[PDB]
Amino acid sequence: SKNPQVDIAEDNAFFPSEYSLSQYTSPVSDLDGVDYPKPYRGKHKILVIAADERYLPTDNGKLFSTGNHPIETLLPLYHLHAAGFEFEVATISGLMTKFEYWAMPQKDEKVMPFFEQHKSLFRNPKKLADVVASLNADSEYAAIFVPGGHGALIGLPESQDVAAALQWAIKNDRFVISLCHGPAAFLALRHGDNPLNGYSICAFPDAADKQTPEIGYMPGHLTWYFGEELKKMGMNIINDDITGRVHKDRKLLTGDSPFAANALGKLAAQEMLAAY
Amino acid sequence: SKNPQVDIAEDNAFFPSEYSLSQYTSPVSDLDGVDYPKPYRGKHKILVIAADERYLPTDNGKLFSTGNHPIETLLPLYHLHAAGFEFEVATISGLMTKFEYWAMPQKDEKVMPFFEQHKSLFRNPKKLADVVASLNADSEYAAIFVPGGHGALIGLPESQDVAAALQWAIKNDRFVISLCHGPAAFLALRHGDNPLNGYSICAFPDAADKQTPEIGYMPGHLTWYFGEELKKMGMNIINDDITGRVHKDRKLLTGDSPFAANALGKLAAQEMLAAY
Repeated sequence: SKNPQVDIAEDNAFFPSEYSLSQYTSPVSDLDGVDYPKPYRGKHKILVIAADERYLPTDNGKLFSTGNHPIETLLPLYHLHAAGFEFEVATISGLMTKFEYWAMPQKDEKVMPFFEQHKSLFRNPKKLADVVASLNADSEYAAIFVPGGHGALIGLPESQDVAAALQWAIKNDRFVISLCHGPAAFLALRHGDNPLNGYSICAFPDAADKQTPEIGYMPGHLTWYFGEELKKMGMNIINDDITGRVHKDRKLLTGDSPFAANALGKLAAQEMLAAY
Repeated sequence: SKNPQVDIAEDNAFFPSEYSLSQYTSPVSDLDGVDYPKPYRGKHKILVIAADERYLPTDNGKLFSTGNHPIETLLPLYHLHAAGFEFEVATISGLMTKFEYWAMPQKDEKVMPFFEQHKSLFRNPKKLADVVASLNADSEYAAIFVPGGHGALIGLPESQDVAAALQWAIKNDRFVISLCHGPAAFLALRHGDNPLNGYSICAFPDAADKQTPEIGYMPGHLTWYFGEELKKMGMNIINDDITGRVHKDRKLLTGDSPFAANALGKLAAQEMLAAY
């Protein structure tokens, strides 16, 4: 079935079709290379900038019931966690993180407990402007993580706060991690001062969510395409399709989809393990 | 069956009898009041001083296969974790933590994942002397946790390092948490300078492990009784029996057995949540 599914909680909102839900999600994740015997004992923690809105408006007025992608959020954080790095969630507003539970790997003996044990952190997130105002060369963060999910497409791309946050990190030689539509957040720098210019990155292809609606993943088409906007902001998007590969470009680690979440996690842990 | 059980790994070592193993352990724990919506976002982490030796010598030459008690180690750490506080394990030697796996709640859907996700921290612990040498009024610890298990009876009670560590905490108004035979570690102050003098505490009763061997919990009797030694060091031990109750005495939070692990955890989280 490729028909979008009603989300009774909102006026004209829809979840992904049964066909696509089984096409791109699973009751169990690919969590894999969690081998880290010499864990980081420092004090630096990953800063996770998440989405506080679940509904994204499409071309036909219907709302898309999205949010942050669990796999893209939890797999990386899982590896980074087991590697000794703790994480602190923040939202532009401070409202709770909005997840796409339809892509949550219920029935995963490792990912769910991990989630349950850090749920409060997403539920009672910090307001990004508070975090930003305390940012100094000594801020103990080590990296900013912007997880995927169409939710990242709302809010973050026009946030003066996500901008500052990012400029602070690249300025202070910190890592920046992201995947799926998360880089759409980098668009918050398009209005002058873009320390993320000539950086190569791999994200979700515009051509991908150009067609996904043809199978009901979305109740309609996107109002715009973040991919080409990044191209105009001077960033290089490696992939033109969905391949599940991840790329490293001097502290900038990224992936193109739920398919690259595990690899992006290993790449992150192993790379920061070395830096710290 | 009250007969001690051979531990083929050591010369004349024995695990607790089947009767006592079912008397004092369970495949599932009492982990309970894990309700913490406003978690600590600071940087202070609990400092866990654990045992690096598994075998304790008894009155009859037989070795007792003990170590750190999982429940007394993991329940408190579980609550403190979900409350936003991270922990860092240390051993006098730096050798891996030695647990009493015969008391590990295999089959516990929450405690085992928690364990698995922080196993490395116990496996590759830090050497307490290294931690001590960096201790200053700014050390970001907030509390020192000395978990129970007869393992705490070996090494720690004569450690110049556990002593310094403890003096540093009470001096710097930090918390000190412990249960079972863990307070036996406080005996490391008996030789002058005991900021733990007139403090009341509840621990495992001498009379308890005076009789436990009568059912095979231990292959023999203890070479000495830490309980009375604490009494002589000027500390007040509330309980005279095993009751599973926990006590608070100005930053000193303690419990008397595996039975008080959950409560000691709630008391710890809730009390530090307030201090931080």
